[PDB]
Amino acid sequence: RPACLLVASGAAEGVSAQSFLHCFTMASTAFNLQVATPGGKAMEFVDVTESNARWVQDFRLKAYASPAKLESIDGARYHALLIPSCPGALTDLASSGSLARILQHFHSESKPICAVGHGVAALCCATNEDRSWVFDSYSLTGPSVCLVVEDFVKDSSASEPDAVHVVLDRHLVTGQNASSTVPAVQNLLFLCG
Repeated sequence: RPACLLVASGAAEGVSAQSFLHCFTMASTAFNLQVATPGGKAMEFVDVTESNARWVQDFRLKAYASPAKLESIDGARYHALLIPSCPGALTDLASSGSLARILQHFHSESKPICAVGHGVAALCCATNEDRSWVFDSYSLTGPSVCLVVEDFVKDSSASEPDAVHVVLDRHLVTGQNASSTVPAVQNLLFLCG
């Protein structure tokens, strides 16, 4: 089993609960999984409901519910990176210089990156020295429905609001929205097979 880095938000209404549930359970079946967030701050679950409540009540009680400090992580230790749909991504992650260094590693070694829905915003942090995005020539999907970054969701793609829409370009896999979480990471799992 290889290792996979699951980065999420620590921010206020940060991470979508169903997206995360699928990322964690699905990726844990194939990887030694490691949750990481800025500052190591515990995640705040949006969209918690009667269907997933038991699971998150159990998750909060598990030893690895505590994230590692994203700033303290060596990107080289992991073969895959997975960002669930995280509404808080745009305060936490889309401005994280730590994530931009880990992403620059992953893109340089062409390692599998998977980002779903709002988590796709987290990819805007990866500015090269020339202030260009490292995912210049890449084609991606993500939410336009919802702000420090507006130009990169604009010019550097979208289908329908709640429909599963997943795009695989080389080694970058993007889900457009929370709904697309399950096929997205299955593509991730396909890349690592």
